[PDB]
Amino acid sequence: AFIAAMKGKCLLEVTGVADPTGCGEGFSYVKIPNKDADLRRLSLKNAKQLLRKFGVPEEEIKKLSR
DNA sequence: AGAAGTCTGACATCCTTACTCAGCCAGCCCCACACTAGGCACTGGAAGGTGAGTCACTCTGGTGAGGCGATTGCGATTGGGTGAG
Repeated sequence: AFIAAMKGKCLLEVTGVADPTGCGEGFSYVKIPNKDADLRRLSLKNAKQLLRKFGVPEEEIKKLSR
């Protein structure tokens, strides 16, 4: 698994059971493959006011991307 | 004492009624178009509302690719049997 990952054949799940620590420290070398109706009726403006009400940050409110 | 501006007083004409019978107009009555100006109606234009179509986004379905994974095939190793010394 590790030598195949070094050639770029495949990837390795770095968290797994092959982990020699048994905790989150250390890697595991085993192969993984490399491979609304009423919401549309919010009619942008009221959805903007709803995002203001929930506490969504002003950047997302500002974008104005319906 | 001489002129002046009225002033009662003593006449002088053409109103009346009036025929009459002329020939021609002026002044009213009773309307004829006739006519002007604006009320009513019609037409046109503008505005507003509704309906339809299009655009964008999201969801669902279909197709493709992968995917891992089992199954099959091949190769290698081990064991057993037979033959030879």
